[PDB]
Amino acid sequence: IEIPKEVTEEGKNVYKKYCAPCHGEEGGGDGLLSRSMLPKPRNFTLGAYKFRTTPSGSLPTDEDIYRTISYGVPNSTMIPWDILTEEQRASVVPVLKSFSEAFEYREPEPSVDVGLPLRPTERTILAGKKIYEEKLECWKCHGVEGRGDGPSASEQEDDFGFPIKPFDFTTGKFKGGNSPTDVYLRFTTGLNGTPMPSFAKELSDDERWYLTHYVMSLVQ
Amino acid sequence: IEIPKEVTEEGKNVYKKYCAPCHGEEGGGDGLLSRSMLPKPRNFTLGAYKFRTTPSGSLPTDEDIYRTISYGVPNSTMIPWDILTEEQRASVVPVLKSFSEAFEYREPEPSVDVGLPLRPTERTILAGKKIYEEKLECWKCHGVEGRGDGPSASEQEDDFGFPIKPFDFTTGKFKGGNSPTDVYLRFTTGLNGTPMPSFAKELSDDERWYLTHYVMSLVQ
Amino acid sequence: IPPPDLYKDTPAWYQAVYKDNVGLSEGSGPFTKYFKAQMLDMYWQPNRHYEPMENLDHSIFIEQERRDLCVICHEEATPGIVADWRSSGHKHPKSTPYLSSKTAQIEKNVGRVLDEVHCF
Ligand code: HEC
Ligand code: HEC
Ligand code: HEC
Ligand code: HEC
Repeated sequence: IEIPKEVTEEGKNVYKKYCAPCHGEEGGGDGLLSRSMLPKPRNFTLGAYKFRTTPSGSLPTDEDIYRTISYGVPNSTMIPWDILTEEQRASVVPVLKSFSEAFEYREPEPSVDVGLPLRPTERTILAGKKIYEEKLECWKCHGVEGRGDGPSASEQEDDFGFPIKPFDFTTGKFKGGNSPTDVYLRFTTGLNGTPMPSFAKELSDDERWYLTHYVMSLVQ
Repeated sequence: IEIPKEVTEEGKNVYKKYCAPCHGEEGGGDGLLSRSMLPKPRNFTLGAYKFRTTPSGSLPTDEDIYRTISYGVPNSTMIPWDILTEEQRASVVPVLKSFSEAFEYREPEPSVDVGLPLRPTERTILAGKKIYEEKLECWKCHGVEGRGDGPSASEQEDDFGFPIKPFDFTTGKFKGGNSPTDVYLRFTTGLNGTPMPSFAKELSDDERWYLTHYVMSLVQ
Repeated sequence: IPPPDLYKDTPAWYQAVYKDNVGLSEGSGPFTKYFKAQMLDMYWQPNRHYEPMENLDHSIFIEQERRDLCVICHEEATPGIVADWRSSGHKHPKSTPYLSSKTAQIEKNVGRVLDEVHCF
């Protein structure tokens, strides 16, 4: 439904009861249970969201945040919050936005246009294999099979100073969603706060569908 | 890009050169090669399109037709036409629309709202298994595993009078697209012209995501 | 090296009545003008009697070198031909030491790399 811009008392309470234990009382990702948690809960104060429909460096839209709250983040303790009502999940969006000054000064960039997903073929997969292994050498961080055991894997770090070793995605549980549109979105938007950049500039729309098709090919 | 409402000479020629051999000179699905082709090429004169974003019984939007042309239809001779230009594929949309009087009298119904795809879990899959096997008995046409070998499978027929035995979808090559959103769309819109109906009324939005998750579970 | 020619060391009158492409409009041999070829001579003797397709234009798939579309369509139009081809040594020419060895010599002779032999 409609996500408010205003902060409400209900929004404070929902965050307090269901989000503060991990993300912290002030959204610093420093709840008590964050000391022993891996991956670390998001520090909302930086305004850096991994999963957006906006280009690299931009803030998330209010709908981007509501989507992540509803769907959750696989390969982490970030469960789906479908257990909460539509309004409850929408009332905490401004609470998360109030943790970062960047939301008050800049406006989120326009959402990218997905377009029509290209038909996967033997041709598109091999064109993505070429990009993955030769043109951009994604096996550096992710490995030849995408297991997350490449040479540069163990040394990767957040912009928050935390180790972010790329998880094995051959299970098919992508953090932003396991849809072909979801994976294409990640390559078109980039993951803010992580060494995983946007390839909207290095590759065309068609080439990122080629790359998406090969990435899905690595799933079991 | 922009799909015209007007019929052009270029649109006539593109259909003539690339579509008439199968779909017929007047869109009756009666090209010469249709006599030996299975599945039969679509008879556009009925205004019945399998793959829409509109509810059951409605016409397709101009974007629905352009999408099917670009992506193609797996498990059939309907190849993707990405080989053709953006404008060429858009100029044949009105040509296909001119084959059926229904396009001139009625306006296509509003596109349905997909919403947010629910997170697949062990719980959602079992709730879809219950619907698939008990509440709606989809194994009648599709079989227990979705192989297309149910008791009522061989006897199914088109609204055009042709046998339509549900293809084995355990390969994952769905005719409308293999995305979780695509499969959810089919259950929310229904396949016009086939005994595969819409379940937008029998099931809620959440229950069709449960059903979608179980259908994807049957893929290998 | 001269391109392969089935009619090497044959007189021009012999090639004119056996190799030169008439359609189904004529026969073959010294009595080519006394009869017309049977329909299947398009396939039995292609050089002399083959004629192009007339139903679905294939030029655009050749003109843009869309080898992929040959398979995507004929996978569903003629599944038997694709099933044979996918199982042949032309699809997997480097799958055994014997196949890899013969393929390597062919690559040198044709100046090309052959990871597969396609319908194209
Ligand atoms: C501990 C079980 C948590 C609870 C309680 C909440 N969240 Fe969470 N969240 C958690 C982790 C470990 C992560 C990072 C996952 C990763 O690997 O990246 C997150 C992340 C988020 C995000 C990230 C959005 C983005 O980076 O693009 C959001 C918007 C978020 N969490 C929201 C959120 C809300 C609204 C919560 C209360 C209902 C909440 N989280 C609770 C761990 C935990
Ligand atoms: C080191 C700088 C990397 C390079 C080079 C590539 N990737 Fe990456 N990737 C990296 C990190 C640190 C992360 C985040 C991991 C986490 O736990 O948050 C990622 C993420 C991905 C994903 C997952 C997307 C999702 O929604 O979960 C994918 C599918 C992915 N990366 C693919 C990918 C491709 C195609 C690359 C070459 C163009 C590539 N990665 C390079 C680190 C690095
Ligand atoms: C023979 C190789 C064909 C050519 C040439 C074209 N089409 Fe086709 N088409 C073909 C078949 C066998 C089918 C039915 C597939 C099935 O199993 O349902 C179709 C279907 C379509 C549709 C259907 C849309 C719907 O039902 O929702 C459309 C819109 C369509 N075809 C368009 C189309 C166009 C524009 C073509 C010229 C570029 C064209 N087709 C050529 C077989 C063949
Ligand atoms: C007989 C009346 C059927 C019943 C009962 C169910 N399905 Fe069906 N389905 C049927 C036909 C004739 C077709 C079209 C086949 C073709 O070749 O065009 C379908 C199609 C589907 C699909 C494929 C969707 C796609 O995009 O390709 C799916 C995934 C599907 N049907 C699922 C499904 C479910 C979940 C059912 C129970 C609610 C169900 N089918 C019942 C015939 C019949």
